[PDB]
Amino acid sequence: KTTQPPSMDCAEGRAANLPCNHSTISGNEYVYWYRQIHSQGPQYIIHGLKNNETNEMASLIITEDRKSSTLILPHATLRDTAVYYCIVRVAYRQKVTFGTGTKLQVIPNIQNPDPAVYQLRDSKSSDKSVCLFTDFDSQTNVSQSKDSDVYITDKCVLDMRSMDFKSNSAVAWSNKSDFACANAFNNSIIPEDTFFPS
Amino acid sequence: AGVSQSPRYKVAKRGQDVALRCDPISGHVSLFWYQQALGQGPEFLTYFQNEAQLDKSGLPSDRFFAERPEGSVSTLKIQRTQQEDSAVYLCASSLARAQGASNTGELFFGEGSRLTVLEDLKNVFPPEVAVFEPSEAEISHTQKATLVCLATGFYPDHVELSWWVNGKEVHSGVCTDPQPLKEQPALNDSRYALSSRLRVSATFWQNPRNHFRCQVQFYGLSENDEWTQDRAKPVTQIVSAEAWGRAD
Amino acid sequence: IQRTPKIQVYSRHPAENGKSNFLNCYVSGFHPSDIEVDLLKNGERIEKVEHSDLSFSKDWSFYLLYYTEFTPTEKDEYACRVNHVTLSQPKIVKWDR
Amino acid sequence: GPTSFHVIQTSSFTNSTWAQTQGSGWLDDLQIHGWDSDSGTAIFLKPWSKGNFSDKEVAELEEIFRVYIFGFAREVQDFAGDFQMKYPFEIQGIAGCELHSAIVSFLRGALGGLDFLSVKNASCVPSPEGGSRAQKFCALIIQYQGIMETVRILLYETCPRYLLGVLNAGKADLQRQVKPEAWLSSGPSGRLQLVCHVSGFYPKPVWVMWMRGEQEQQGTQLGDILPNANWTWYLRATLDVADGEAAGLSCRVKHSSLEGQDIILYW
Ligand SMILES: *[C@@H]1O[C@H](CO[C@@H]2O[C@@H](C)[C@@H](O)[C@@H](O)[C@@H]2O)[C@@H](O[C@@H]2O[C@H](CO)[C@@H](O)[C@H](O)[C@H]2NC(C)=O)[C@H](O[C@@H]2O[C@@H](C)[C@@H](O)[C@@H](O)[C@@H]2O)[C@H]1NC(C)=O
Ligand SMILES: *[C@@H]1O[C@H](CO)[C@@H](O)[C@H](O)[C@H]1NC(C)=O
Ligand SMILES: [Cl-]
Ligand code: NA
Ligand code: NA
Repeated sequence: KTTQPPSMDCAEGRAANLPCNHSTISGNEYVYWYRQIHSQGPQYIIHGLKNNETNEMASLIITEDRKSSTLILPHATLRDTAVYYCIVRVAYRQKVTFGTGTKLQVIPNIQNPDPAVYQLRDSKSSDKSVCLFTDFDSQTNVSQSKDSDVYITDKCVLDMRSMDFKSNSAVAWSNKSDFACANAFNNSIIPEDTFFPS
Repeated sequence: AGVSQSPRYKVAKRGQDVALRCDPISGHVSLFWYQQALGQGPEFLTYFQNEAQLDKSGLPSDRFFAERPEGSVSTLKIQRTQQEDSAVYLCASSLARAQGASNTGELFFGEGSRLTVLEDLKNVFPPEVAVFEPSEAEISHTQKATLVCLATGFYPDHVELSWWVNGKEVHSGVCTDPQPLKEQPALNDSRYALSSRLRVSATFWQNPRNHFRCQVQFYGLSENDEWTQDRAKPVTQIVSAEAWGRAD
Repeated sequence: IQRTPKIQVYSRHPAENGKSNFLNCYVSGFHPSDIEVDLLKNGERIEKVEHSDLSFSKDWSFYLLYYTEFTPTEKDEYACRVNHVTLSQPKIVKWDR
Repeated sequence: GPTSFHVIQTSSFTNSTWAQTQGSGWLDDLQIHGWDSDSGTAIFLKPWSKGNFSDKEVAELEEIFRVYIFGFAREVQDFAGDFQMKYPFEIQGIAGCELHSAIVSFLRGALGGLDFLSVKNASCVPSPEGGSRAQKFCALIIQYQGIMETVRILLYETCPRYLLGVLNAGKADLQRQVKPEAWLSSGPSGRLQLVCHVSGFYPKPVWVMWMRGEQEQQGTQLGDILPNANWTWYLRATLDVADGEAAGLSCRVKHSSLEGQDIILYW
């Protein structure tokens, strides 16, 4: 009987306050939070039936009113992009019911973007190519294609841990000859200063 | 110490029986079965306290049956599988001990069993993998080099992409699409395409002794499954594409 | 700590030969709860002997009521044999009218 | 009639692998609930045993004891080595609420027959007899916030509401007046023991004495008020006198059910 917003955007490095509503949360009803990454099963984060808990990953605050709870992620990392589930469990009950949860989207902080569109060549073929729209800030959003034989993936962020660098990226490809590097991401609002080499 | 679910991926013909296994953590009294559909949360199916099935209210039909004879390993059996049964079956175990200090009383979940039910297995195809070498224009402008991998024409979405550098798997500088693209979004039940990127420094790509490989693990048919097509059986396999460093 | 059973045998109604009655054996001072209580007709254990659920007093010692439907007579003899850990041998308490 | 509702526990630990719990529900001396350990289901001994509570709250209560009994043995068997306990041992428990001078809730524990703990203002008060184990256990159970918070709601919120409803749901069987049956008999020990028997009275308060006309006899030896099946009581009042002394003696019985007309038996 928990209610949580279906989606939530959070800036990388900031605190993520994940709200959860439950009418009762009795003296012995618990509050458990689970995290779920793509193609994986849920993982325990924190729990608490009364006293607000502060473990090594997150912090749980139950209102003294007890009709709502909030999960605090002090500094949101990219690794924190997951579906967060708020579950209530009466002490003696074993069955755990999951709702739809909150889709937390940790927006990467791109410090020095140099948006550009580069053309990549196949290792084992002749003019089998992809177009890569990279290094744009997170405020940019990559749109799908109108053309049936033109495939465009959505934005994806990579972390070069050693160098301490994060970059946003998108790929486009097609078999048709009309397809060019300069007009692959035309259906998208790309920054006016996007670098187009030739 | 984890919960083991097998098979992790399963392609099944409509009308056939399927058996899912769950090996929980030794000593855990509680075992729970869940079903998860795309964009939804886990849904309760059945719960066990040792060998006793105390609550099985969440079972979809007459065809779903679960057992834990020795109070450890559980088996969820789906009979006459239908397309609507396609989901991720999750299994969890919990110690079921009184929660004091340091006792989380948490649910330890397995990796899950992705079940895909098809009318005909004639629609199952393995991926085709290609590696696209970095743009000289990017190397010069940024002093970084992005490799792109294209896994294409696979069905169903039962793939696991990974980048390998000099025999060792790499995670740093990698990003794979969270969901794949339909090669024909208009056509119902079309094959998929998935891309991934690996970003290294210009200097690392410009060393010719460095070997880069994109590895896609496909989960398809098994020896037990029937294949009556002239083309190669779309079995569980690894399809890969490599690339060596180019100096300049 | 340990406590020895206090056995008290008694009929529900006054003894009248050839008329259905009930014989009781109230065991009320023992510890631990483990005990063996048999109601016997001429030294032979009565098969149909019912008893109360285990209960205890404010001093934590246990009590139990043992009872059975029976027809008394002068010829027939009835007693309550109680065997416990605090007893060296089964303590047989006879029923007097 | 009854003024207190309480549930009792008796867990028997024979070996490091075996344990057996015994539980029941009581309105003072009258049992209204039982517990079937095999299925983990309560036994309602009277039609009004559920009180005014719906089958939704009665099933929830049954689950708490089902979980509590199943879990109780494994907790203490694992912590038997921690509290230096040796098999065989026996745990006892009593809890519930009682109408007083206004309802007061209570909970008591006991190991080996000796006191172990008590609850005053929702806190683990150890018992001096229990010793260091009672000190260690109360310092251990405080951490088990799930157990502590469940016993609170059960003691101070669901019990008082239950006590009132069960007293009213079955007043016909708690307030009823059962007339006793009295008869006289001769004891073994020229000298004679004059035995009086009062059987089948309800409620428990009763006046039984041997008399010389209208004069009371101080030498009467009132026995124990023994339980009589079902929900009636048994009592004997003996008198040791001379062979000639027996003449002009009577056993007088006074009880609430008798309504002025007392049982007067001569001999
Ligand atoms: C069960 O009965 C409880 C009390 O018994 C009755 O009280 C009088 C109504 C009396 O005439 C007779 O019928 C019974 O002796 C109820 O609890 C009490 O409810 C009253 C409601 O006015 C409240 O003032 C009391 O504080 C409350 N507690 C006690 C200890 O008396 C139960 O009522 C329910 O629970 C209450 C807490 C409240 O929410 C009320 O509205 C509910 O009906 C009775 N019902 C059950 C199923 O428990
Ligand atoms: C434990 O004690 C009981 C006492 O009746 C006995 O029957 C049982 O066999 C013992 N346990 C084992 C494992 O032998
Ligand atoms: Cl597998
Ligand atoms: Na352009
Ligand atoms: Na395992």
